[PDB]
Amino acid sequence: VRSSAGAVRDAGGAFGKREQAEEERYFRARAKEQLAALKKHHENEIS
Amino acid sequence: VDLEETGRVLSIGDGIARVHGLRNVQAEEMVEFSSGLKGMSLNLEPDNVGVVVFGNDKLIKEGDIVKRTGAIVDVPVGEELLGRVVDALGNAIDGKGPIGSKARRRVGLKAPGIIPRISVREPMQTGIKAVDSLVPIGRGQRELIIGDRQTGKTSIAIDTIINQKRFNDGTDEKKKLYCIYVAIGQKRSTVAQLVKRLTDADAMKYTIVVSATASDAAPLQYLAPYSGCSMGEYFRDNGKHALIIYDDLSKQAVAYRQMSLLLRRPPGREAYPGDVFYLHSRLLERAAKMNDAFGGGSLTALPVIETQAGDVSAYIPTNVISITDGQIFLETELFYKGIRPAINVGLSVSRVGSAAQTRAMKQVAGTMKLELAQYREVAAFAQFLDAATQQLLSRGVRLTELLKQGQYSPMAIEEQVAVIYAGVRGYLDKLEPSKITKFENAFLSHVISQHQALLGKIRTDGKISEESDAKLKEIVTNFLAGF
Amino acid sequence: VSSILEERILGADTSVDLEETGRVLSIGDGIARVHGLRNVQAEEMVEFSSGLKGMSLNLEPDNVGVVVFGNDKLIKEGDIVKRTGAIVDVPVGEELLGRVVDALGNAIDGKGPIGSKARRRVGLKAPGIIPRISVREPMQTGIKAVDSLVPIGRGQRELIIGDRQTGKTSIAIDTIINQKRFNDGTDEKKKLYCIYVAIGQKRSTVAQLVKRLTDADAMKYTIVVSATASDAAPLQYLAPYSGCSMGEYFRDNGKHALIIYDDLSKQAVAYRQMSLLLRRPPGREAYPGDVFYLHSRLLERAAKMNDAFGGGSLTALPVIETQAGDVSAYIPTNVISITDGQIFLETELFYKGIRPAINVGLSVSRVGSAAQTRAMKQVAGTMKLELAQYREVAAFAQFGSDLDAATQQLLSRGVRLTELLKQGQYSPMAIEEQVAVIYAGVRGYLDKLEPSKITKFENAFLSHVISQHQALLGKIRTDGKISEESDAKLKEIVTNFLAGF
Amino acid sequence: TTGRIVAVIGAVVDVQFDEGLPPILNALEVQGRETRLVLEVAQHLGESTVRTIAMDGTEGLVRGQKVLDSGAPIRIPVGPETLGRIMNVIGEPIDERGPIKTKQFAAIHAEAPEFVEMSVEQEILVTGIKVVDLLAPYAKGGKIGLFGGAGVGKTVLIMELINNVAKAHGGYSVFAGVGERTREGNDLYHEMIESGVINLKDATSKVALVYGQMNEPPGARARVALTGLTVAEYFRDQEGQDVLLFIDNIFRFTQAGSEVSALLGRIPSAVGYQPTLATDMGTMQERITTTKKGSITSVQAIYVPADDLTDPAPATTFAHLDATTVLSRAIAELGIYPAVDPLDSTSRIMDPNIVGSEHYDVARGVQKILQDYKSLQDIIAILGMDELSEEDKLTVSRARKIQRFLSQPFQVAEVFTGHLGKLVPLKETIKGFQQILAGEYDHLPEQAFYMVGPIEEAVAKADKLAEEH
Repeated sequence: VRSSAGAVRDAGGAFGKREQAEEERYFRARAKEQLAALKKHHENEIS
Repeated sequence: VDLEETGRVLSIGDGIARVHGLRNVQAEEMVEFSSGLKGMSLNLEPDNVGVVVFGNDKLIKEGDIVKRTGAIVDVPVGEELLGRVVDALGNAIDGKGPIGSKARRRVGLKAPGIIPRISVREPMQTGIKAVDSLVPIGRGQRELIIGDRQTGKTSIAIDTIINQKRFNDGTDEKKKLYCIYVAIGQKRSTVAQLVKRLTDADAMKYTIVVSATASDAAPLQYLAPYSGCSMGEYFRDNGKHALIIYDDLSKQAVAYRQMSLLLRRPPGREAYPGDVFYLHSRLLERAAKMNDAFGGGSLTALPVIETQAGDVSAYIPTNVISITDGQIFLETELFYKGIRPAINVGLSVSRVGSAAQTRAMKQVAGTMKLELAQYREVAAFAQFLDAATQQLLSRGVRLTELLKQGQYSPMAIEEQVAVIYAGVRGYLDKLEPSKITKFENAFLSHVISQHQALLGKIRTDGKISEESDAKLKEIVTNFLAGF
Repeated sequence: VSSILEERILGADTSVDLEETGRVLSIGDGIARVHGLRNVQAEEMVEFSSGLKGMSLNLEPDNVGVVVFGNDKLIKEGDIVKRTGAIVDVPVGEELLGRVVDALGNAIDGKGPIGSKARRRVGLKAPGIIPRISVREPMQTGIKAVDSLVPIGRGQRELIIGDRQTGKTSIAIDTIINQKRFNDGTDEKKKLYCIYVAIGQKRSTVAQLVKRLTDADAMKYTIVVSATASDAAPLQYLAPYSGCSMGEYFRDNGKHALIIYDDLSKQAVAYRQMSLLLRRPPGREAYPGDVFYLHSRLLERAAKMNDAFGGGSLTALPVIETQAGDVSAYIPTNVISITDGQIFLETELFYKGIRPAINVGLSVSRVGSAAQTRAMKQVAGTMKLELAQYREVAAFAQFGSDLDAATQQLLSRGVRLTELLKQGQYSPMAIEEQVAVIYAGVRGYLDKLEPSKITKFENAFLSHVISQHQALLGKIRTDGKISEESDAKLKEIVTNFLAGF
Repeated sequence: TTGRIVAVIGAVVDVQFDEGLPPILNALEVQGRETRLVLEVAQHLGESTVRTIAMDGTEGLVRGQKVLDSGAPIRIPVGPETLGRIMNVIGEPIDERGPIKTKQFAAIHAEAPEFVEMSVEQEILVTGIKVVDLLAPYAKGGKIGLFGGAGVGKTVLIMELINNVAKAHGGYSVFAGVGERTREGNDLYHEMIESGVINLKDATSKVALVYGQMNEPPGARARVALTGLTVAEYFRDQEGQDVLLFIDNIFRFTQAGSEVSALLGRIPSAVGYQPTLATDMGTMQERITTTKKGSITSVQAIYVPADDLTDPAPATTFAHLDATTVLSRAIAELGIYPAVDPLDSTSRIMDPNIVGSEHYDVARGVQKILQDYKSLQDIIAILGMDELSEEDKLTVSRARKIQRFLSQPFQVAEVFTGHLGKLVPLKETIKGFQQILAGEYDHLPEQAFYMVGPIEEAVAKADKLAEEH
């Protein structure tokens, strides 16, 4: 009897979905700031 | 004695009769016992015939005389069955008199081949906002309905059967959809209540109800779905659309398992015979959509399975999930957290899906799919916001509250489009999450009262014209401010 | 041609004989029920009239249940079955080396016929308790992880267990290829005559395999039996014993052999089919009650004869496949309690980049210190202790910082050793090169070198040692120990090289 | 000869002969049947009896019906006259277009090529699918399997492989649907007619079809596989061509065997499957290998009951494939279509000697990063992403980018997603994944890589997403 790696997501329990939740915060916020920065960049390049 | 056309029972017991004789009896042919009963010669052994008695065998004794009828099992079909409750054989049990049909039809018949069928194109309006929008159903499509006990499966079926009253009272005939409801393994009380609630909606004038309740001998439960499917194939062949709702199918598998373990056939997995696949496939593959050289009929099938403890990976649930063209996963967790009907989206696919829908509803459902998908990605946050994430959570809550629906109150497709368009266009994101319901309800009446012209325009043209969109937006805003 | 056809016709055996006989009562699913054959020995080879074979496996009181060695399409109720009187036997010798034979020792390679002289049974008994002598010599597999942490002596059963596509056949074939250096050299006390039994594989896989072996010119000392997926159940149930008898010939002829069963979980399935069709009572997972006797009487032929019976040997590396690390299933536990070890392979390790994906935590060898050379023993004792220490606290790895400098050292050593154990495919290394690399690894001559580069170092070091200091490696190899002079010389080479890079 | 039916149990008919018995696998024609009913002998019960599995419904069979022994196993038409013609398990047209006028009949029960005939060459095939071409390259003329449960995308993926490889492939092709929905039957038929691979006017068709869709009795689903396989075997050997052979599913074959095994009087094996599962699958899956006379590229859609890859059916089938692409539902519910699992997928030609150092190391970097991301998820589940390291968030972001980048809009999925089909030449997939792993796109958002073809489309999508921001 043993365990595996990357198994807190397969169970789909409470943690399996809270983990998706946490990751999705982090990367939604990062995507927002990255989109703003890319905008800023192209708008600056108009000059 | 004539052992070619007539045999004698050898050992009746527990429902199965061995019959010595009947040398000229066909397989799955219907023998009549001397006491009014009927059978079905299933096993043809070298010495005796294993027959299954369609009823209780109190009246069968060793020595009775079994005499074949000469014709493979068959059931009455026709327009004359509509609005009747019939037994699994075709014997009315509503006490309304003789059934009176002018045409029989075999039950163990063959599904239409590859050429007759044509792709699924028309919509089969279910009247449930959660199905017409996200998991649509087309005519000629088989759409499982799988969920634990008491999650609102027969509710989906009865909403579908009631909703077809809009079209069945109209002038058109390419929109009329007659319905058949096969009740396997239920109670007589439940079937009687179902018929009463159908009559209260005057939805029995175009429905049949094949009833093989719990008490009826196992063979009748095993044979009810085929009888219903044949009564529906009659309409399908003759260019009239149809529908059929097996409820449930797992009970047919149990009845077959009993009937096959009493014939001494060896068991398989979970004691089911090996064929419980070929039992359901043989049945469901009859739900076709014939092309225009074969009439253009159809037979939508809505098999209803019950998983044990939300176990979709059981034997029979996975035997049927791989036979049908989609799913409607009723979850018993969403059924308490508030969502009724408990349809679980994201897991509910419709392998035909979008092509079936109507353009008007497609316009809004396309956007609703994405909005709800994003919401469900970040709907896991009772645990704990950003501007966009907060907006997404709010919009998801609004749309979810819109999906909820009453019971036995199907709503026309134009009204569904109105409400969904209101929700997905941002004209709700300020209302209290728990207010939506009342708003929704009230909103209907208003648009039902004054703007029947706009709903009629959407319904007739089938799409939200730009003028239609403008008028709809004006109504939504003038009401929201008037809310 | 024609002129050759003349003697092809002449070179026949036209004679007839008075032979016993019984007639088939039934047939179907590959199981004839012959009636008659009153004097047929259990487990005997009968021949049907059409031309097939059969092994009269189930002597019932009234009929004998024979199992056909092929499609029974050619057999009919009524055919004649004539007994031969000879238990199943197969050819043996050194004529087979380089050939490909099927379960019954019939060349399926084209390439002419087998010119074997002496045959041998397949149901012999294993050598007793006195003939054997303790396992002492090592079998260099050429794989760092196998050859240092989980050693394999000659005369030892070493299960190679693991899930699907983790590299079990690759380990076996690296082992086969490594023996080339010995089998080209001089001494006859280090020549291993590998055998490879292919069960249940498809002929394309065995063809690719023999292609690999031929490329490395490793066929001149290998036999390749093959009962592939299409060959009826009896030929898969019976191939391992054909291989084991071909190897027993060497073992009792004072030679050293090595037999690789691949898989042994596709022989038990074939035996289950045979039994269930013969109607023998089933058991757990439907296997009969003999699915332990089956394997045990096979893997107990792998012995190491003493010096009075010749001094031969027969290793055995049964490859087993476990369904998602379910080591508790029936066959995995049946074959784990027969053998002297296990080389566990895992996919979490295979995709982390640790290839070969050996899981040193679960892999053990019950000979242990013995079955290693004194040099490899000196290196591997410290390596094994260091790796165990690293494993017991690797859980912290994702943090690393915020922790004591002692555990930081442990992680910085374990990571380096793990990276050193990584190996290529079909690139086995002589023991001296393994000792050199793992010496440079366990003595701290990499702790200051970033892990990502270790592999580079390894290769470079070998190129800088083989082409430069072959004398030192020969000194280590001829006497398998590190004399203080050799130790210091290794230290100097490691230090100066690392400085020069 | 001529025997009589003595018993009819389910879909198994026992026939008693007074003349010489017919050998096993022969075909028997039951007389007096409006539709040709063909039984196959499968046993000799002793006492001049045989037991036979019926290829059509046994309704109406009467104990004592006379049965004619054909003489040879089920024989079906073959040749270039079966191109664009749908066929039954017994090779009789079901497209209502008249008999199949051929010159050669072939018997479905043949033997596998011997070891001396095997071809040991292998070279990559370009399917124009990112994940498949990268992590599991398909050998040309090598058996290929598409595992995965229900509703993950097996049929859509085979539709894509037909759309891409079929037309762009010179030699003929065959599609042998075994026990799958009859709707998909005419969906494929009409799609192929539209593509023009099947023409109902000229003899320019390229694809033969065989159909044992799941409304047929179990006896006729265990053999339609052999019918399609026979047609393709003829196109390989006699026509000296190269062939594509699509099968879907090839698990309904073992299931259809399991359905009738019990009635044949056999103890049931592990999970209710017939005792003879492995060898019945071996005698079929070893008539599909490429040989020295011709080449067959076989793509088989293998069901997996309840997404359990340990089940005996897929567990056995794993040994009969070169490339196995294991579609996963865990990845299909993230919207990453095709649902392929980048870690379960495997191929035999993923060795640097056959794809080169660049491709091999790009693939292994992708796998390493995905596995490391899986390892981190366990921690992110407790910590939350903020408390992570600073070098890790990089790896999680890269893994998410790669995971989204492996999706792709298929040409047949234009009706599901509303997107436009994309193809990606192998070199471009390698370029894109090299760049992502190296960090050259570490500034772009993740949703820039969702459902895009070559990486340049990723940068264009990043722009168009940042504009509307």
